[PDB]
Amino acid sequence: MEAILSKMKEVVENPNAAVKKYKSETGKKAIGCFPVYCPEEIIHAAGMLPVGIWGGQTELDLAKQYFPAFACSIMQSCLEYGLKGAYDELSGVIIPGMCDTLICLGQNWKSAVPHIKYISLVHPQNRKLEAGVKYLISEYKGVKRELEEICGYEIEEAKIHESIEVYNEHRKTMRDFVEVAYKHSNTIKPSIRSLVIKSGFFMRKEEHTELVKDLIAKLNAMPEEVCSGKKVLLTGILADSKDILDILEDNNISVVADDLAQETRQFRTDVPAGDDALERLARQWSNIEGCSLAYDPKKKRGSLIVDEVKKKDIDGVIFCMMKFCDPEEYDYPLVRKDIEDSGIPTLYVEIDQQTQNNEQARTRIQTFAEMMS
Amino acid sequence: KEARVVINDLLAEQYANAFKAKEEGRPVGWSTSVFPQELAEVFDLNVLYPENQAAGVAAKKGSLELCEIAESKGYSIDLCAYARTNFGLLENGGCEALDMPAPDFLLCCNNICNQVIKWYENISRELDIPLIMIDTTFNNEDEVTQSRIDYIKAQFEEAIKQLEIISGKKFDPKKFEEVMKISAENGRLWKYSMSLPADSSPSPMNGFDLFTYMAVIVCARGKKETTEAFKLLIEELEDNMKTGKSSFRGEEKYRIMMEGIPCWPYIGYKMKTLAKFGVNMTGSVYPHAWALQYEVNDLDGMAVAYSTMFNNVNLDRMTKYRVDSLVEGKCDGAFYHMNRSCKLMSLIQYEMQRRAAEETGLPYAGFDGDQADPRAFTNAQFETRIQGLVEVMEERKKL
Ligand code: SF4
Ligand code: SF4
Ligand SMILES: [S]
Repeated sequence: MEAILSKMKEVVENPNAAVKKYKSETGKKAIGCFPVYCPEEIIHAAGMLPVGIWGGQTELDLAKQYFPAFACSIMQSCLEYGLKGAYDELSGVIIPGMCDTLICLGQNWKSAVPHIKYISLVHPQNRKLEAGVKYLISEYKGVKRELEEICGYEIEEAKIHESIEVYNEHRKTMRDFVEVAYKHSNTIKPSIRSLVIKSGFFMRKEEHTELVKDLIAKLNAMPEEVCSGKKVLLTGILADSKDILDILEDNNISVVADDLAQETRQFRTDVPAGDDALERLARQWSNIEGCSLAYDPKKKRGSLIVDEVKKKDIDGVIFCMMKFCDPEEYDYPLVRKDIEDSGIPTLYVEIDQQTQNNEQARTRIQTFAEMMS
Repeated sequence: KEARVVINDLLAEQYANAFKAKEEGRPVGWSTSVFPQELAEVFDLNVLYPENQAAGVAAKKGSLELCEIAESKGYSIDLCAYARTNFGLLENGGCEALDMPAPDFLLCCNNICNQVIKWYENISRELDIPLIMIDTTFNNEDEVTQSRIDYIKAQFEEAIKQLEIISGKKFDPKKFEEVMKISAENGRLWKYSMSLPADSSPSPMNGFDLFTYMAVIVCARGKKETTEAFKLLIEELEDNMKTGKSSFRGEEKYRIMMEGIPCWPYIGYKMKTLAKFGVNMTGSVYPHAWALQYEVNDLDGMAVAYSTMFNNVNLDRMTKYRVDSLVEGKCDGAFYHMNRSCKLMSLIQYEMQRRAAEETGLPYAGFDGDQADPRAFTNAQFETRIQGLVEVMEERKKL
């Protein structure tokens, strides 16, 4: 494992190094993808590197010129990084207007970081209407047009189809990983699970697929394991901070499934088949379910979480609530009730990328494990 | 026949009629404040407005109790206070100060903001009622893309389909054209009447008055009764302009633009404080919000009108709105409400006010608040903030 884990550790801890390495070896550019969903397949088809942007543990200073204190933590970090020039090796960024805060960030970005092209994209709420699909195809054609202005050459239809196949292969592999991690929950600690998944954001997907298929082979060689502690499912925007993952392990907790925007939300829904490449991508958005950013008057998110809990005999669900995330805040009461109505206990923990003190999560998770008996 | 009286009666009639429909088994809707009201008016449906009701209860100091009920259910205090008041209302089975019946269907348009999407998702799920969605995607380009126009028109068609089922009636193109003609004239009367302060020194009304009349254009934009109400208001305003009268009290020493909706739980105090310094709001962007102009039977133009409401256009255009309101308003300063509920307006306020100040050369100041949550506003701070703006504006008057 160590050869693989260490490789993934090097790209996650030195993202910028990985980017400068990619541009020099291929002579191609890199494009940043803000949360939650971007059509990475289009960037990949051009032979460029889609790099995931998910903020980071940073204090605020420069960002105070554009945002007041009550913008969500993750977008505060992204803006601060942009202003400090941490993203300057990118030839552009897609900032989808999935919420009020993402929309505002994009508008500020045009002034705050004028040297990095901002590519606009707004997914349709009415994503199951045929009209919604046709609209999203037009948005994707716009994204294609902008990327072609940046790289300097046309992006061929046949290439986008190839990229789509590459990505569906990756999604399948990641789902395979989830199952084998669940069957070896003692070896794959929470910090390990997160590393395997998050690593996909800083390298070509086909290259990450081979690394994970190598890890799956090695784990399957080992015998299945009986979890020695309690199992949980994590749900929210993200939970990748070193501190939070250390607390879980210290209380004998293993993560064996998630509904996190940064993790399983990315690969639980495949891109459908079809003759038209941009149409294929657009219909993927029709098919997303159980996400706070994906329109659904029936709010199936809670029921879907319950299903996963029962499939794997999970002992509890922890809401990893991003500080000041209004979409997740609207969801919380109804999703919590759906889960608790099925006899599954839940916990609320705040995720703040600007903190140097996670004692609340430490004592809450401590009490939650003891409550688990 | 007094305008303020006709207007108050009209507003109360909308609530009364909705309660009567409820009793008789006819469906009642709840709608966002800049939804394409024309569509439901074709079916003679009764539609109410959660934002209007929350502002009303807040002005009667009843919003805090409802917000606290919502927060006890697990809704974070970070969420818009209109949404929290409304969730409290549903949980409480209504309220005392300004009651309204629960909805049988929902009408949601995100041109004002995206929070209404999640807000209405929750109501739909918890009450098990149909949700009609008109998604006006944010305009980064200066103009509305053809793709946006086509998608909005397709959503007009889906809305009509669902409304036929809800109402048990068939869409009537003849009544539809009649509705478009009434709505167009009412939009014109709103923009005209509320723009009178701009080219009138002093202004014929206290600026805060605009937010009372706003309730009318929001909840009855397609009604002929609204036409007559605004014509009467116009007669009174023009009469003032000719006799140098106004509902504003004292000498109009300074003219300003206020950015944002008032803090309703403190509206009386804010009015007294500005007037004490001789300050009046004579420049505003809100006359443009409900103008909503389009030719009869032109669905393309109607889509463009709802898409380009000023909360849904790029930051360049948003800024131009404030700059033009200050200049055309003959203003001496700008005063900014950092509204804790409204993230869309708050998260671009810093850059927007810098640009507006650079272009107009006018001074500005601001204060913290909320349109419905009394915990977010501090009287003493509002007072010193406007006092500071006044000192700057007074020094600049000297030649
Ligand atoms: S979805 Fe939530 S966390 Fe993400 S940008 Fe919007 S408010 Fe922030
Ligand atoms: S106040 Fe702002 S956030 Fe609240 S509903 Fe109105 S527009 Fe949306
Ligand atoms: S996000």
